Amino acid sequence: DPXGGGGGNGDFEEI
Amino acid sequence: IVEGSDAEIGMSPWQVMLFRKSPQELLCGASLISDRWVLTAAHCLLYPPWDKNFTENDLLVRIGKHSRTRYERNIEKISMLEKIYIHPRYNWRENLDRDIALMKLKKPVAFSDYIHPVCLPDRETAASLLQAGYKGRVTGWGNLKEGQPSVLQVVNLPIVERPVCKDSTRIRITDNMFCAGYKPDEGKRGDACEGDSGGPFVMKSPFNNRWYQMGIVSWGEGCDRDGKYGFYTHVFRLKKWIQKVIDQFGE
Amino acid sequence: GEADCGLRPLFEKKSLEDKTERELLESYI
Repeated sequence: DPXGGGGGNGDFEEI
Repeated sequence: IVEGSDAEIGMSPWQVMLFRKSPQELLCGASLISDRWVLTAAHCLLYPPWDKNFTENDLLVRIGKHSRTRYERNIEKISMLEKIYIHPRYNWRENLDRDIALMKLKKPVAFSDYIHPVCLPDRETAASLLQAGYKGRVTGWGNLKEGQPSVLQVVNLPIVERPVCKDSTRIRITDNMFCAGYKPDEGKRGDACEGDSGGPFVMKSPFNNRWYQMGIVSWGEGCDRDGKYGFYTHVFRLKKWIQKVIDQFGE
Repeated sequence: GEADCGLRPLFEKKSLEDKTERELLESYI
């Protein structure tokens, strides 16, 4: 099993 | 990170966030090695089985972070990449053998209290520290359970002797890899998990009180499983490649 | 740099220790 995605595509604040 | 705790502020100032522009999501961890150079797992960029093949334009690098999710307003630095380098012999087909890549920042980063590079091991630092029982420290914003943290997580894990490494899996382990974790008898747990990939495995030298990057979070089977271990790219064994690229392309 | 690499501004630089670094040093036997 590769580290291969923190997920989210949600709870992120605008950069 | 599983069974870790919140990082203190400025505890791991070389910690980078690999961040996709759109959708906006955390790709992987990474580490700051100088003012224009970031080190990560080649599989965070190139993994054909999953159709992953990122280019420079696809990503941002976020340095100085603590919070996973917040835009850390006068703290984090965000950068653009000039170039991506993957080890020429990286093995995505059978075992993630060499799992290492360098990213060249578009413009050098200014160091601060929250932003500082980690050292790369020399033959001597590696020889005396990469020893079974010696503990190293891993950090990242990945799953907490085989779920996403609010702040940077940290865990301290012991290096495991090769043989035990080999006997825990059916995958072929090469010299460019090492494994770390507690034994089931040991009664302490923790591991890296999905999303910690490409982050640093670090040790503090007792000789010169400096932090060294020994490993890169590569893979495992599940997270925190009894009689299983996390696998890390052995940074010292791939150092000549590293030098090579920096010397032909930067600094 | 990497001339000052591995020396954290808020810890080594001020002679402060993080909460679990001693577990590391202690394992170095």
